[PDB]
Formats: sequence, C-alpha cells, structure tokens
Amino acid sequence: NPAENFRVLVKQKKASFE
Amino acid sequence: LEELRRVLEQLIVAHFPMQSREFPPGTPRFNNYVDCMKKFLDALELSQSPMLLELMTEVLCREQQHVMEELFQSSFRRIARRGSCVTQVGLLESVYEMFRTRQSFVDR
Repeated sequence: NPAENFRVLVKQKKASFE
Repeated sequence: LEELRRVLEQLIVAHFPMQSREFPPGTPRFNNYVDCMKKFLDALELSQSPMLLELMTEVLCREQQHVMEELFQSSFRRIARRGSCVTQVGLLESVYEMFRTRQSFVDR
C-alpha cells in the first residue's frame, strides 16, 4: 500500500527521495 | 473450501503490508484498521476456524502489540472455553504446524 505512497511521493515533489 | 483462505490472503495483503502504525494512529486509515481487525477477531471467535486464527496470528506476530493483542488473548480465552475438544486440538495442531521473528509466532 505504501508502494503507491512513494510512487506518488517521488513525482509529487520531484525528488530522488532516498 | 480452499477459495476461502485464498481470497482471505488476496484481500488482507492489500491492508497491512508492514505495520499497523505505519499509518498514523487516530487517523482514518488506522481507525478502519482497528475496525476490521475487531471484525475478524469477533467473527472468528464465533467461528473458531483455524486458518483465520493463523492468518491473524502471523499478521499480529510481526510487530509487538500493534494490533491490540489484548483482544487477541481474550479471543483465545473465549475460544478455548467453547468448541469440541477435537476441534480445539485441530486448531492447536494447525498452529503448531505453522511454526515450520519466526520464534514470535508461538510466543505471542
């Protein structure tokens, strides 16, 4: 479920997001 | 009769990937999680079906006291008071066989 969380995270603030 | 646990797995997988606190407590996600765990716990308590017992056990046996394990132990009490002795023995054998962390399964 947090798969979608980080999927939208990395393209909702446009960061590599380690 | 196997479709039951198949769909059980296929649904519960989409709910609790790692923890129950990974979604903040007191929040709609957490709130619905406590609702559904109560629902399974009670429906199984009445049912006394094994496969549900294991499934909710291992998902419980990931993080210590993250899914309200007091309800868990109370459900054990109200189950072990009910049911035929042979039924209880079957449940015990099933949850013994699931044993083979990995330790925490039986422990809790």
